[PDB]
Amino acid sequence: SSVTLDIVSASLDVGEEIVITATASPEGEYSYQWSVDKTGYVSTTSVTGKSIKLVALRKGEINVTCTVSQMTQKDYDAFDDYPWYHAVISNCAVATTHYETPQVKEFESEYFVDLPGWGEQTVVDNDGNPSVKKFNWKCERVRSFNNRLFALNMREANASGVTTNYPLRLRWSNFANENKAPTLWDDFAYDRVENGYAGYIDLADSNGSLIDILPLKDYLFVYTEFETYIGSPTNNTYQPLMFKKLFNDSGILAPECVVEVEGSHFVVTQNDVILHNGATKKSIASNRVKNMLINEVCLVNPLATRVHLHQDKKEVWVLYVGPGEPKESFACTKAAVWNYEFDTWSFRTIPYAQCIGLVDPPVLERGPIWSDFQEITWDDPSIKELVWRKDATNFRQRVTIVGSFLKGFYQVDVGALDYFYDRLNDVVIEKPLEMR
Amino acid sequence: MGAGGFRKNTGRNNTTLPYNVGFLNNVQDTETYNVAVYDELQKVSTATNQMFQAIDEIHEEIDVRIKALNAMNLQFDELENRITTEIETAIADIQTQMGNLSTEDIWD
Amino acid sequence: MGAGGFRKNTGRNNTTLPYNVGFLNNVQDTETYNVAVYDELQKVSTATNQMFQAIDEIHEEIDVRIKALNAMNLQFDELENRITTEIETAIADIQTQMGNLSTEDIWD
Amino acid sequence: MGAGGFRKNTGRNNTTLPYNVGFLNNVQDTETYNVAVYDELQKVSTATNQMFQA
Amino acid sequence: VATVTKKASASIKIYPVVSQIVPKESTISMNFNQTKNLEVSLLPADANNTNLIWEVSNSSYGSITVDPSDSKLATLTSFEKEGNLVVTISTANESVVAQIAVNIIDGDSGIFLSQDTVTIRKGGTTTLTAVTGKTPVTWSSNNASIVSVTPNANSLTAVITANGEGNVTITADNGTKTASCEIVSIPQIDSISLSQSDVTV
Repeated sequence: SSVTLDIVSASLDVGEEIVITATASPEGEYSYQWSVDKTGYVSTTSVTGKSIKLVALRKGEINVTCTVSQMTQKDYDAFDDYPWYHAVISNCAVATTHYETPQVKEFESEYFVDLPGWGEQTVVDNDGNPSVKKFNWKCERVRSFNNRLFALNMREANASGVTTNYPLRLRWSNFANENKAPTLWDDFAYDRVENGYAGYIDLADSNGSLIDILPLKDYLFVYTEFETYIGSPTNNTYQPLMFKKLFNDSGILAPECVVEVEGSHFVVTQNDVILHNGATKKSIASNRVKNMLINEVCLVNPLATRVHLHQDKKEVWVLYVGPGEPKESFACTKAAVWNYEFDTWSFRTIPYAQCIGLVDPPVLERGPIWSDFQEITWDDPSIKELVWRKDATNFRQRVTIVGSFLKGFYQVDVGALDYFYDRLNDVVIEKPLEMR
Repeated sequence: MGAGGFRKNTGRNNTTLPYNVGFLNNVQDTETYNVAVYDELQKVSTATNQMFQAIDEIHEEIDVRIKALNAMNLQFDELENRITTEIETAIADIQTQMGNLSTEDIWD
Repeated sequence: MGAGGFRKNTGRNNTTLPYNVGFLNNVQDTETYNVAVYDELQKVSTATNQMFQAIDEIHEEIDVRIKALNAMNLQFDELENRITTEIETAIADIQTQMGNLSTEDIWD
Repeated sequence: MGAGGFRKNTGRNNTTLPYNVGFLNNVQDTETYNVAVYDELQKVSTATNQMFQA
Repeated sequence: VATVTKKASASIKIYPVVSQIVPKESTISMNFNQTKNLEVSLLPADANNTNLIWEVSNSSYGSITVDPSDSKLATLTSFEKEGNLVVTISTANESVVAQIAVNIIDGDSGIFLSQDTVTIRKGGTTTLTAVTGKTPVTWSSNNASIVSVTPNANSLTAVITANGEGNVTITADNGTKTASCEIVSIPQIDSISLSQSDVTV
C-alpha cells in the first residue's frame, strides 16, 4: 500500500551529509530502488537499502525518490530448442534467450534485472520537445565488443502493438563505466537537448535469421548462413561502425559454431569447416573428413551443433547429436576434434552435452588440505574418485565441464571412464572408455 | 541569433596518430616480413579511417558555420536598416518641428 | 575585432602529394621487394602524415574561423544595444522635451 | 552585402571509402604476397587521393 | 517480477557553500602605529551562504588584540610591542583561512627589522628587511671589507655578503631612527674526521 518518507524537504550545504529512510504501509518485506531526477549533485550508497546516505556535490535543486515493490517469482520459458546464450561485459553476466528480454546481473548486485535502457526510443515534437518511450524489444542473441553490447535478429515493437521481426537488424549500446553494464540503446539519443550513442544498420544479404556474431582483433564478423560482413569501429564520427562485406558463400551453420583459436576463426560454414584470418579462408576438411561430418550431422539435428576451444590441449572440437538419436533431442552425443598445433582430426564421445565451458572445480579437487576432511572417513561415503594428484592441463588448475542431459554436470577430459545411457531401462551406465 | 558555440565534439578527440613505418628492413624471414607489412598496412587502415572521420566532422562543422554566417550578415543589414531609419527620422523631424514651432510662436 | 586574415599558412603550402603505388611486381629479390614495400609504406606514411597535418591545419583554421565567428557576433549585438538605447532615447525624449519644455516657460 | 550561398558542393559528393587491409598472412608465395601488398597499397592510394580532394 | 509498486518522493535544496572558495579583502595589508584602532574589511567570493571567524597570531599585541566580527568585517587594536603579526579569517569550521598582514611599527616614524642576529658561512649571502614610516632607508656596515651590505630598489630590503669570517654588526635607517642587527660570519668547515689514529706501516 501507501509508502512514506522520513522527510519531504531539506536544505544542504555542499559537502554536508544526510540520511532519509522509507517505510511501507504494511509491516511486510519488500524490494527498494532509490532514484534521483538529475545526474551529478549527490553521492549515494547501496540504492537497494531502505535508508540512503547523501552527499551534496554541486549547487542546485533536485528530487530524490524511492520505489518500493512487492516482488514475486515468475518462471522463465527458455526451452531446450531455445537455450540461454550468456555473454559477458565488465564482470556483469548477461542471460539472453528467445521469448524473454535479455537480462543482466550487475557486479554490484545479487539478482538479475532486464538490461537497463533496453527498449528505449526517443521522440521529438515539431519545435523540439523530446520524450522517452519504452517499447517491447525481444532478441535472439547478445554479445560484447569494443566495450559495447550488441544484439541480433530483433523483434522490435512500436506504439500500437504490431511487433515486427527485423531479421537483419543489429543494435549496439554505449560504452561501459565503473563495474556497470551499458546504459542506453536508443539510436535517438542527443534529441533530449558519455560516449558511443547507439545505432542500427539493417543489412543487405540472404534470407537473414542472422545466426551469430563474433569479434576478431577489433573486427566484428557477422554471419548469415550464406554470406558474412566485417564490422570495423571508426573512432567516433558520422558512422560509429562501418560494415563491409567479406564473403559471398561462407556463413555459419548454427548459433555457436564459431570460435577464435589463433588469430583466426574456426567455422562450420554450412558446406564445410573453415579457418579464416580475415581477408582469406581455407578448408580444414576439404578432402579428409568432409563427407564424414556432413553425413553424421545431417542425420539427426544439425542446429544442435556447437564448437568449443580446448585451449588447454590445443584442440578445437565441434559437438553434434549422434547418428542414432531422437529427432527432437539436442544432447550432443559426439564430437569431432581438430588439433590446431598439427592440423589433425579425430572423434570422441561426450556425455550428452547441452552446453560446455571452462571452469574452476570443487574444493575437494582444488588442491585441498588434510585439514578439510574432518567430516570424512577413509570409508568412501560414496566418494571414491579422488587420486592424490590428478594430472594437470592448466596452471591455475582449471577444468572443462559439460552441462548434461543426464541430470547433472560432468567433467569431459579426465581419467578413463564413459557414461552411456539406456532408454530400455531409463538408467545410466558406466563402462571403461574404449579407444579405437 | 547567437553563433551557436563550438560543437567541441567533432574530431578534436580523435588522436590522428602519425603513421610511422616500423623497421621492415631487418626482417630476413618472409613470414615475419609478411606480418610486419600487414601490421604496417593495418596502421595505414587505422589512419585512413581516422582522417575520413575528421573530414566528415569538418564538413558538419562547416555546414554549422555557414548557417551561423547567414545570420550575422543578414542581421548586419537589419541593423543597417534600423540605423538609417531611426537616426535620419528623429534628427530631421525634430530639428524642423522644434525650430519652426518655438520661432513662430514668438516672432508673431 | 576583425575576423583574422587567412592564416595563408595553414596547409595550403603543404603539397599533399597524391600517393601513387610504385611497381612492386618486378622485384624478384625479397630484400629489394622488402625495400620497395617499405618505400611505398614510407610514401603512405608521408601522405598520411601530410593529410593528418592538413586535417590539423584545417581544424586550426576552423578553430580560427569559429573564434572569428563568435565574439564578433557578440560585438554586433552589443553595438546593437548601444544603438537601441541611444536612438530610441533620442526619438522619444527629443520630440517630447522640445515641444513640452517650449509650451515652456511661454504659454500661461 | 550578403553571406552569398552555400557552395552546396564542397566534398560531400566524395564517398571517401573506408580503407581495410585484406588478409596477407596466408600468402606463402612471394609473388602472390607481392600482388596482395600492391593491391592493399592501391586501396591506400585511392583513399589518400579521395582525402586530398576532400 | 514486481506485482505491485508504490513510489515516494522528496525535494532537496543544495545551497552553494561559498567561502569554501576563498574570501578576499579590501584591507589586504595594514601598517599602523602603536595604539591606533583601525577597522578591517573582507568578503567571501560570490557573496553566497556561509559565515566566518576572525583570529590572530600572538593575541598579546593588543589589549584584546582583535575585536570579534560584526558580520563579514571586523576591527583591530594594539598595545606597546613591535613587529609584524597576522590576522587569519577562518570559515566557521571548514578549511578556508585567508590572512591579513599588519605591522605595529614601534612609534610614529620608527623602524623595526626582520632578523635580530644572523649566522652566515663565509662567502654565503642572506637578506634583511626593514619596515619604516618613510621610504628612504640607508644601510651601513662596520667592517665593509668583512661584510658588505647592498640595498634593493625599494630601499627597505638589502642583501648581505659574508666577505670574511668574524662577529660583525649592521645598522639601518638614517631616517631619523636607526635600528640594529648582529651578524656572525662562520667558517666553511668547522671540523674534520680521519679514518685512523693508531696506524702502523
